[PDB]
Amino acid sequence: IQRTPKIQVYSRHPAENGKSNFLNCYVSGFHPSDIEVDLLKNGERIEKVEHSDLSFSKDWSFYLLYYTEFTPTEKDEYACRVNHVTLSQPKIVKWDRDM
Amino acid sequence: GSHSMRYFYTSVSRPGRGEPRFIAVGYVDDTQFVRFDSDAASQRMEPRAPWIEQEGPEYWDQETRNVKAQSQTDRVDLGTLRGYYNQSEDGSHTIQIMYGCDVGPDGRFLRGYRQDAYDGKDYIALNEDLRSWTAADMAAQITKRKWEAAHAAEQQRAYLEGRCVEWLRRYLENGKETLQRTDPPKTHMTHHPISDHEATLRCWALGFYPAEITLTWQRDGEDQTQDTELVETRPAGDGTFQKWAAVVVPSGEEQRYTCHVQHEGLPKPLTLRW
Amino acid sequence: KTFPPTEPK
Repeated sequence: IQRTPKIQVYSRHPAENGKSNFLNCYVSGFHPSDIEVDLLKNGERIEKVEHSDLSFSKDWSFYLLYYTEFTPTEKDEYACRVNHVTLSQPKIVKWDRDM
Repeated sequence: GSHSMRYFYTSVSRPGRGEPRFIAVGYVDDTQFVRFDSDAASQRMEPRAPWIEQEGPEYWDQETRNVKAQSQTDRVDLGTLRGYYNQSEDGSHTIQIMYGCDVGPDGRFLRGYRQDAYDGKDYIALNEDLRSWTAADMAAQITKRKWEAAHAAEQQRAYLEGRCVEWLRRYLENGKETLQRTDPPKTHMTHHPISDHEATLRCWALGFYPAEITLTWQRDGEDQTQDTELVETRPAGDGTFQKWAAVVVPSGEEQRYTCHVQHEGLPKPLTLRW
Repeated sequence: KTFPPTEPK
């Protein structure tokens, strides 16, 4: 009936501090389609975030890619936040540069 | 060398308005190239890839007309299915439809697909032969009988083997720098000591297309699956994909563990070690 | 290009 989102947060290119890149949050495996996805910088929502259009896998679960330009630094922490009817609280996944 | 065109429709009823949310997305291969969203102001099919802007206004009129009519069909269907299932008017429900065609390296039709769902479960699907339907339940059996009366399979098959292949070929010729081509994985190993005695090896594949890939570990020549982790293949955002596979090993014994990378863009599977 | 509207369910 309902399926909880799977989340991966990661960069388009291997991160180098001071070099511009793209931060991705790939959300998949969820149903129904209504969902909130945000990229966080030091706990704050990033305002200019784009995303792909709603599609789904052969098991009917939905997937979306959210993404934004960013420049990694040492100080800044990045994460993806997802809210969905299946979640008792928003799920926040921290970005790790080797994952 | 192989290519596909797919369309995905999602209609979600709204217990508040009436007009369900309808979203249609077109793909050539793994590239979204057109979309329609009933929530949007344009009320038009819109381009989502640079190479589709080369299509004329005749095109956008025909496509907008079609998907709007499909959204109207889905709206009636949501009511019909609510009735089949004896469901109340108060809940939200979802219809999903996907269809499309695959072509082989020679550009000829290889296979077609069409499948429809209700509330995230199979409802009715076209069989592999493109000539009959599989109904998941007794409600979809009613739909199947209706579609047998109106030659719906024959119409779907004619599109899949004809216009679908014809326009897929046209779009592939429209795409140039923008159309993602086969791109072999760029690989590297990372190594993270965990304890005085274990370490993580992580085998990376980046920048590859198509998304299909196989990463495997071998220990001293034989496949290793214990103590491994594999993330689902994920889009980089630029048309290429990424994947990694990791294994935990005794520190200092990394030489026994080889990453094997299989991908259509490689003349021979790659192997790498720390 | 899209398939015309599916047959009503």
